[PDB]
Amino acid sequence: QIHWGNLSKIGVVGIGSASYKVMTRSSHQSLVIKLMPNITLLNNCTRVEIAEYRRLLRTVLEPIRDALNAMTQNIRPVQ
Amino acid sequence: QIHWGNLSKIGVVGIGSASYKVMTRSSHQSLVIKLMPNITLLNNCTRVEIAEYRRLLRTVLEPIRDALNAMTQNIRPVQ
Amino acid sequence: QIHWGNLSKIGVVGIGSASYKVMTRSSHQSLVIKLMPNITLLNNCTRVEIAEYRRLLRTVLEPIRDALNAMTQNIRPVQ
Amino acid sequence: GVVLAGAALGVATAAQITAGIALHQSMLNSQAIDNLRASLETTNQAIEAIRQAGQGMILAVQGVQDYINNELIPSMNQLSCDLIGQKLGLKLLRYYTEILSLFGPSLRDPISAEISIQALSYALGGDINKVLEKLGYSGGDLLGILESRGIKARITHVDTESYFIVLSIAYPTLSEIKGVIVHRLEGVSYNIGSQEWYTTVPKYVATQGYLISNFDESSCTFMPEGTVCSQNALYPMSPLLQECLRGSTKSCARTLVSGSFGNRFILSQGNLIANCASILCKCYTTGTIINQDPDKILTYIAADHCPVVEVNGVTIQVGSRRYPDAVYLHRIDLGPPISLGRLDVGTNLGNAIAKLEDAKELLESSDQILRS
Amino acid sequence: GVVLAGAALGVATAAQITAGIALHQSMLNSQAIDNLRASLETTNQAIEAIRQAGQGMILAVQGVQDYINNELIPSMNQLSCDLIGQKLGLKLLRYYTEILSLFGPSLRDPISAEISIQALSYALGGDINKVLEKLGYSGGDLLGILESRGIKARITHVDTESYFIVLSIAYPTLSEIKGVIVHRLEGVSYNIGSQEWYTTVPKYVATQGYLISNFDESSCTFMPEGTVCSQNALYPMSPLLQECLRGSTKSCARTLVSGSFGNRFILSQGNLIANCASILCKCYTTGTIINQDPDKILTYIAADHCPVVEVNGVTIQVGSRRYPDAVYLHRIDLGPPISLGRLDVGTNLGNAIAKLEDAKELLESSDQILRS
Amino acid sequence: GVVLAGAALGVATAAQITAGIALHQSMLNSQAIDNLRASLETTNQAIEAIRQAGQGMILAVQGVQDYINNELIPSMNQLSCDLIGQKLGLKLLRYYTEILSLFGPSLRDPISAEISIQALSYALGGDINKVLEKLGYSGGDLLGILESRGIKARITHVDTESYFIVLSIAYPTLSEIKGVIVHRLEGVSYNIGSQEWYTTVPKYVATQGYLISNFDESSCTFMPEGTVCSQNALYPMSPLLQECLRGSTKSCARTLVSGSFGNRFILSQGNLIANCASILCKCYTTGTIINQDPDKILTYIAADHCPVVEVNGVTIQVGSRRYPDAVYLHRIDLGPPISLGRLDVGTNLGNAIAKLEDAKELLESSDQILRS
Ligand SMILES: *[C@@H]1O[C@H](CO)[C@@H](O[C@@H]2O[C@H](CO)[C@@H](O[C@@H]3O[C@H](CO[C@H]4O[C@H](CO)[C@@H](O)[C@H](O)[C@@H]4O)[C@@H](O)[C@H](O[C@H]4O[C@H](CO)[C@@H](O)[C@H](O)[C@@H]4O)[C@@H]3O)[C@H](O)[C@H]2NC(C)=O)[C@H](O)[C@H]1NC(C)=O
Ligand SMILES: *[C@@H]1O[C@H](CO)[C@@H](O[C@@H]2O[C@H](CO)[C@@H](O[C@@H]3O[C@H](CO[C@H]4O[C@H](CO)[C@@H](O)[C@H](O)[C@@H]4O)[C@@H](O)[C@H](O[C@H]4O[C@H](CO)[C@@H](O)[C@H](O)[C@@H]4O)[C@@H]3O)[C@H](O)[C@H]2NC(C)=O)[C@H](O)[C@H]1NC(C)=O
Ligand SMILES: *[C@@H]1O[C@H](CO)[C@@H](O[C@@H]2O[C@H](CO)[C@@H](O[C@@H]3O[C@H](CO)[C@@H](O)[C@H](O)[C@@H]3O)[C@H](O)[C@H]2NC(C)=O)[C@H](O)[C@H]1NC(C)=O
Ligand SMILES: *[C@@H]1O[C@H](CO)[C@@H](O[C@@H]2O[C@H](CO)[C@@H](O[C@@H]3O[C@H](CO)[C@@H](O)[C@H](O)[C@@H]3O)[C@H](O)[C@H]2NC(C)=O)[C@H](O)[C@H]1NC(C)=O
Ligand SMILES: *[C@@H]1O[C@H](CO)[C@@H](O[C@@H]2O[C@H](CO)[C@@H](O[C@@H]3O[C@H](CO)[C@@H](O)[C@H](O)[C@@H]3O)[C@H](O)[C@H]2NC(C)=O)[C@H](O)[C@H]1NC(C)=O
Ligand SMILES: *[C@@H]1O[C@H](CO)[C@@H](O[C@@H]2O[C@H](CO)[C@@H](O[C@@H]3O[C@H](CO)[C@@H](O)[C@H](O)[C@@H]3O)[C@H](O)[C@H]2NC(C)=O)[C@H](O)[C@H]1NC(C)=O
Ligand SMILES: *[C@@H]1O[C@H](CO)[C@@H](O)[C@H](O)[C@H]1NC(C)=O
Ligand SMILES: *[C@@H]1O[C@H](CO)[C@@H](O)[C@H](O)[C@H]1NC(C)=O
Ligand SMILES: *[C@@H]1O[C@H](CO)[C@@H](O)[C@H](O)[C@H]1NC(C)=O
Repeated sequence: QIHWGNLSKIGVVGIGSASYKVMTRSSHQSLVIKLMPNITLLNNCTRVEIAEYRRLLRTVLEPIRDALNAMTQNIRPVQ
Repeated sequence: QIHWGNLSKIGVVGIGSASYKVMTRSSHQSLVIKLMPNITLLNNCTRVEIAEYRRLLRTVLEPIRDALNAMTQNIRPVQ
Repeated sequence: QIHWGNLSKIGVVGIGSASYKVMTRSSHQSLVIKLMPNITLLNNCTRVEIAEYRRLLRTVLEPIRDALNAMTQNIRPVQ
Repeated sequence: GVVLAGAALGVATAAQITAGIALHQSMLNSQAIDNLRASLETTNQAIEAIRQAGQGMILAVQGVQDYINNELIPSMNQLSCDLIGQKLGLKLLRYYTEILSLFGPSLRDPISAEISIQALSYALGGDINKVLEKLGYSGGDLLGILESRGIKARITHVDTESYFIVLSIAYPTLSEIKGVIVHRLEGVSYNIGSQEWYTTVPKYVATQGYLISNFDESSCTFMPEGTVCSQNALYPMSPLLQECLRGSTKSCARTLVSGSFGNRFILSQGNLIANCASILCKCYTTGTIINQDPDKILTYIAADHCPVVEVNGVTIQVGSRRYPDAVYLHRIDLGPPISLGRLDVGTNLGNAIAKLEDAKELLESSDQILRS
Repeated sequence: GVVLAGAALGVATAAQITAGIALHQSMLNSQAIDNLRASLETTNQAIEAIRQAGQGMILAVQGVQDYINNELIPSMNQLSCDLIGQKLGLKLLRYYTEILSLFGPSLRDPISAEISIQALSYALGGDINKVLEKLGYSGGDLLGILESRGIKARITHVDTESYFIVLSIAYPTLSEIKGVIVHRLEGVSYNIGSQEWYTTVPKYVATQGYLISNFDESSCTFMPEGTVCSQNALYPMSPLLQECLRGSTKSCARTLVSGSFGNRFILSQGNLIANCASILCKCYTTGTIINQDPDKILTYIAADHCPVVEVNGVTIQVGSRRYPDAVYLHRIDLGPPISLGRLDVGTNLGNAIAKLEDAKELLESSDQILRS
Repeated sequence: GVVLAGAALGVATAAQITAGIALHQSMLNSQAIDNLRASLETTNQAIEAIRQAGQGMILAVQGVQDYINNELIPSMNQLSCDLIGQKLGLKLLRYYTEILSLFGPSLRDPISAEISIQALSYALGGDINKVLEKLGYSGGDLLGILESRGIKARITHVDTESYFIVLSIAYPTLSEIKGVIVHRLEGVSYNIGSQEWYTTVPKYVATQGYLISNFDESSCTFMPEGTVCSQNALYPMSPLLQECLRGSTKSCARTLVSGSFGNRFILSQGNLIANCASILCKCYTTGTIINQDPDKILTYIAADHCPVVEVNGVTIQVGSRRYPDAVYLHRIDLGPPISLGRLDVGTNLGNAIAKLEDAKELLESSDQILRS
């Protein structure tokens, strides 16, 4: 119920209209991030770098796994 | 006419002044983004990758070209 | 003294409390950004590029050095 | 069917509860995780699909495998063992920095967090085009969905022993809300004497029948086939602002404009609406200057009195009359002048509340004075 | 002991004075600069410690040395001299761009500026993990300190002749402020008839005894051990908002919510607080629909009346009662309705100030009216 | 000379009109496009200048040609054909992502859009220094212009047949506005009893003779020779705030100060203005603590009473008196206390408007009261 006649008297006009569309998600897919590379053909030239890489990953992975396990333990079968 | 005397009684002081400069454009130059690389010395090793790249570029280039042509068709000689 | 009883009557609840921790600095370390790379094993292959790189660096380093020297000249021994 | 143990949980928001329960349906069971672990330890590609029995495929992405396969392995006989380790360590630490950026303490409530596919770009190897292709996400709505951050992922499993993260990703479908129209509003300044004013209205408004609502364009992409939003863009508009858009000109606030203002004319319905007191309007057909009467605030130019008009050094040919000739200022009720600066609002609100606090006793006795 | 010459300096803020005076204990003297310059020339590694005899260690970082050592030098025989120069020139120009971005005119007041270690990441070679390792910065607090940008660098010396910048970097230590609790506030909508309302409260508030203040979370990281902030997060709350949080419901503002709202129920202390007039609430134990009386605005669900409750398609088992049964609307004093949009605020404030201006003579003569 | 057909166009913004007319002047004609197309099919360099008869020079930029020339072609004889394709495909997909980011649906109106040269960095090959050099953009104003994002580009032609985009780019010239001075305002706190207060003023203000206006610094770079702005930085200041800056101290809003505050003293004209009730001020020359009288809100320290003064653990030598001795609180009119938080503003405005509409009948009937 926009009054375009009054609005144009103070310098307001419409310059375009469009429909409104929202998003709903029905199906889901699985995407896994493989954090450990295959280094078989590097003939153990990257032992020290990989070991430090795994050490750094645990400081991030462990808190998320704890948060995930905290909610999962409160979910029980309906019966 | 800032009153620095009364402003200092409530703890406001000026700590520096400068002139004001704005930008005006006199001439323009042309800059073309060449989206297709020269792959002549690469032989035929990149035929599949280039074809996918050109296909993806069209989904962006065509809407811009249509918007440009919409304006240009409304521009007529003053004659 | 948050009144949780009255806040819940209009739909406001507390969902977690935590302690507050701030930061203070006791000691400082030195970190020098070495802007000139060692190019000895590259022979004379990078003379032109290094000269242009040094020329560009001057336009940034000189204003900062002037600002640093302006403040230091006003610091005097207590005696 | 599962039940949430609220007493053990204690406190949880609606988003946490909904995301926690959905974790029972979107999470691979213990057998599928064990099967996934064995399959991951046999692949050497950056992007690869894992097929497991009668289940939807799991897309495995390794973030540094392209560099290992394309850069390090071919140079294995040429570079020393020490140099190979130094180059991979540089990429591993840079990959960790992006993992820490995305999944570290900056991530608030990982259970309920929804991460866009663009935020995952570095974790997926620096690009998402092949990931989208291998997931089957395509069509005519892909650009609109992708630009509004419609493709989102949820964390469903973190495996510390084998170092992988399982995400749940969905390609959304678009549904048009029936009867909702999003309007784009543009303004032209006007002059009251020597002062140039500008009506304050929202950039976008939404209507549904006779309802008028605000519209947030932050999560929306305006496509030629309709605006596409990944969140809810409609939020309520105050009654005073709704009065303005329904015709009450005295309910619309106005503000002063700077010296150099870009909106002093507009083309609307083939007619030119111009603040001819602040720009030079000239009729090109007859060569005469169009003067704005000081008792008018705007000029509406149509082909009846000026077929071709020069407005700002730009020559425009206008169509037939669609806006009536300008009315006098005394037939327009103008709204209150405001300043939209943050510190101008607080300065003026503080002055206003100080006056209300000084006259508190008189305002309390609103019935002891009227009934006297 | 040093003295600032204020008369010669003329004008300076407290931050410039404090940072300027600090640039006498943290700045290497003229002999240490000469030693550093000669020592820098002999190194060829990306990250190097200097060990200037009985002095604190200096960490030297060269931004493109890894590329030269790992990519260019090994391929010196294979590649032509012209190609080697072109490849290094690309990295040098990109490195210069980041130096200009960090230390150029966009840096306001270089002496007083504090630069985070993350902002220096590209200048340090694209990663900071190895720099942090060789500075000795480690521990359980590192993750929280790093994420809230607690590690700060300060410009100390710029050497134009040898092209290096000396920075002063410090690893902060954490300190609990005793008695300060940071509260996270969450809300649920409620219905007055058919309209759905929502109380406007801050996301975080801080208490110290009987004091209530606002909390700014912009520079804070919420760790399991506590909230870690790199700036001061406490700033005062207005008395009206403090009255709201102290029990006065009439002092709390409220807003209208949109059609799709995700805060229509919450789990608190084992009980479920649900709107139940804007969502469907059903008791799963008995199968009956929980109806919300129009004279009530909220529903508080406990095990005494419904051990297991289905809300919004989610089945939740609730504990014993810890919230009383909802009181009637006539027993609750509701606060003023507001709209939090910027343009809604300005439109309404302009209307309010116009009314105050149109009644200036009435309000400035309150003493005369009250006396008579 | 061209004319816009406004009847066919229907609706157009002033910015869209101006940009559309400028297309006729900045767009290469059909013959030049065909000549440019053939020239682009003979070059193999990342950056190349095209000479086209007696016309302007066109600079051609290819975004992945440095990688092909420096990385792929030299290793053509030592890598498999599939490997060469895989490596280039990684760069092509990443280049497409940046093209879509820049020229995709997120670009609202391509015709009137102005893209900065820094936003084009990846499309130009990852760096703009060589592009600027080959365009001839150099001088003493380059750093200020570049930092303000003053170098802009406009889309003028998109060629889908040969896959190239023509942009019109301009190097601006700086012009000083006569008589405009930009002032930087700095404040210190003061104590009224035990409460610490802070005057709320803009960070920057601009004056032109007797005119005072606000100053927006978002598009401005503060260079030693002046302030360089790429947009209009001047916008009006509300009359109440102009009253503050013109001497009316009662028109200046004030706010409470948190526990830790860094603006408790300042050096101005060689004198030290300090809140000595909130920090410790000691006269170093005499060893006497400087006490602030509770009937005074600030302390004005000059050499006539304390040649060398210690504040906040900093020793400062001050000059001759430039500020009078502090005046009593009862001779200063203070402004209204405000809170600048977004939610504090809405809460207090809602309370104020509720009071005004509870006295709607009283305020409207003010002439029947003043007459009686
Ligand atoms: C498009 O634009 C036009 C012009 O802006 C709008 O017309 C205005 O409409 C409003 C709302 O009706 C009018 O305001 C009302 O005017 C009535 C008549 O006022 C006479 O007396 C005053 C003297 O002070 C003259 O200035 C005026 O010209 C008239 O001669 C009053 O009766 C109203 O006051 C009372 O209204 C109702 C009573 O039922 C109650 O709310 C209160 O008692 C209130 O006091 C009110 O002031 C306004 O005058 C019109 N302006 C004009 C004609 O210039 C159109 O409404 C708008 N279109 C739409 C669809 O909204
Ligand atoms: C938790 O929440 C509850 C309910 O929200 C709060 O209870 C409210 O407390 C306030 C402050 O004590 C009460 O406000 C005062 O109530 C008095 C009640 O008297 C009658 O008022 C009308 C008259 O018919 C009836 O509707 C009402 O039921 C009472 O019979 C009023 O007299 C007061 O009026 C004030 O007016 C002006 C102030 O502008 C003064 O000049 C007057 O002297 C007087 O102070 C005032 O309104 C409020 O009524 C209570 N709400 C109820 C009972 O529903 C709790 O205080 C709160 N707990 C905490 C710890 O904060
Ligand atoms: C790292 O990558 C290597 C390859 O470079 C992986 O080894 C490969 O694993 C695959 C997957 O099982 C093997 O394919 C299988 O081969 C048998 C025939 O022997 C067939 O029955 C199966 O259907 C399947 O195709 C492949 O042979 C094997 N290749 C080699 C050279 O070993 C290896 O597992 C990875 N190692 C890790 C991640 O530690
Ligand atoms: C660039 O890098 C080279 C190395 O690639 C640097 O040369 C190195 O210089 C240092 C100090 O001058 C030498 O180390 C010293 O060696 C002597 C014994 O010769 C010893 O007494 C010292 O304790 C110290 O270890 C190092 O041997 C030398 N290396 C080589 C290969 O020459 C060079 O200085 C760097 N910078 C330039 C050229 O600007
Ligand atoms: C890709 O790049 C190659 C070069 O690597 C381009 O071939 C080059 O084409 C130009 C123009 O045709 C040749 O220059 C011309 O040379 C003649 C003398 O023969 C002279 O009359 C002209 O004024 C001009 O300088 C250039 O020699 C030629 N180079 C080679 C090695 O063939 C090729 O056109 C590009 N192909 C694409 C983009 O498809
Ligand atoms: C600089 O500051 C001083 C003091 O803050 C300003 O003096 C103030 O001037 C205003 C208006 O001239 C005075 O208000 C008037 O006061 C009288 C006396 O009651 C009354 O009849 C009027 O209705 C009105 O309220 C104000 O009292 C006065 N301040 C004090 C403390 O007496 C001075 O004007 C400022 N200078 C400039 C150039 O603005
Ligand atoms: C790593 O692999 C190599 C392959 O060359 C082989 O010696 C062995 O499996 C490992 N070597 C060491 C030293 O760990
Ligand atoms: C390129 O051509 C060769 C034969 O010349 C053949 O492998 C195929 O047609 C192409 N190969 C690739 C990898 O594209
Ligand atoms: C480097 O030295 C060689 C040998 O004299 C010379 O040919 C070349 O031009 C020099 N300069 C370079 C590569 O910049």
